[PDB]
Amino acid sequence: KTLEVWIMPNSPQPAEDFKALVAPFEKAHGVEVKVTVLDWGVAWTKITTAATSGVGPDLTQLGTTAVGAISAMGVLEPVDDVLEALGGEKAYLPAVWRTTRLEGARQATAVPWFSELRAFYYRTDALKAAGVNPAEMFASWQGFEAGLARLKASSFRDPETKAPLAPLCTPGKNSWDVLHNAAPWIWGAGGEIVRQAGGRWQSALNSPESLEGLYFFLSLAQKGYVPAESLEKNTAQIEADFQAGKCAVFASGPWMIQRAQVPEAKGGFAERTAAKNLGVAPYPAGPKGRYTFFGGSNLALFNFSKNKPLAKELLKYLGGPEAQVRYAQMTGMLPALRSAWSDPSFQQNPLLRTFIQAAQFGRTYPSLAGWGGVENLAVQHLGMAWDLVAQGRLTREALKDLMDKASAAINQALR
Ligand SMILES: O=S([O-])[O-]
Ligand SMILES: O=S([O-])[O-]
Ligand SMILES: [Cl-]
Ligand SMILES: [Cl-]
Repeated sequence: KTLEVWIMPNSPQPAEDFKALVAPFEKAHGVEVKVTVLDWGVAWTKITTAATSGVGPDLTQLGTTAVGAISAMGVLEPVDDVLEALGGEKAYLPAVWRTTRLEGARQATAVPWFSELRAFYYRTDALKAAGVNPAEMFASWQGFEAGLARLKASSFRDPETKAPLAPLCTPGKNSWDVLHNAAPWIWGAGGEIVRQAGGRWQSALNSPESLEGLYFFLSLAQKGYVPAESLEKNTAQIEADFQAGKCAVFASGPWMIQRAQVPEAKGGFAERTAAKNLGVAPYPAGPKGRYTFFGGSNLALFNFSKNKPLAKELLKYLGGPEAQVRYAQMTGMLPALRSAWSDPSFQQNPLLRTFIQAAQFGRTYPSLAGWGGVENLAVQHLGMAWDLVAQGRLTREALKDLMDKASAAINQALR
């Protein structure tokens, strides 16, 4: 008669939004869904305890990069049946399909719920003033850097700040998404964070391709295109700087589009020049291709659940077309179910349609049991690289030294 579901704070009123989302399910099945909101401050420790103790909810949200770790503990129920009901492998972007299982596992243990992806917002007024065309600027890395150089040389001033814009704003090391900000550049160069050989995983952060991508990105902040102050800040703070009219180009997710429609008084930026002059482009095509970072969250069923049939019916509901569109809107994310990308909620909005175009270039990390150690050691060393950038002292040699140190530590952790 009750299901217990743990979620993270994905929407502006996390428990109210989720309860509204599931109310039709509760009526149809005659059950009550009891939702607990795990603040991002405590979510991972609460989930880990549940997994280690065998005490916890029926379903939990999992970030896509946590699926391998929790699956490897052997505490998750298989959900092949739910995914086949939703259309199988072909119903999902392959990057999203990768997140349904521990890498190499025969069975699915997570149901895709919603996708985070990143694309560049830009100031359509600033690019027009600079004589930069977005089609050309985001067609290649060379065009990207050439567009920032035009934006740096431009005399354009924001009509409210009365100041020139930073060509590019990005966090450096002081953000939750350090690796995710770097990943499209690693991938575009032809690199990857880890590689498999003999079924054993090792770091590839020190490969020649990975180093080219990392240097291309980090060095933009050494060339005058990113303000030093940006490197102190997290993504949320850089989003505020863009809203305030201080940045011509910056990467974020689809939630900024809804923020642009909402008054400043209610936490949005509708009144600001940036909201009235807003563009989106995908990450620019690199040497070996165009990639869009995918993250977001899935749902999993603990094998100590007393209510596995009803929990699987809720997975099918949350994973399915109607709830996919409703919850994508609530969270400012993209549906995990790829069919939902053609819904008018995305297609009627030009900026959301650009996110849909970016989405087909999606790529994610391998679903490793040891992923958190990989990311943590990657980000420590990328941090030290960002510290050299802030001093104008990041050389190609210094970057290679730091990624060799990271690779040695990663390979030890993976063994
Ligand atoms: O380059 S503009 O025409 O998209
Ligand atoms: O590419 S060098 O100018 O950092
Ligand atoms: Cl992928
Ligand atoms: Cl990778």
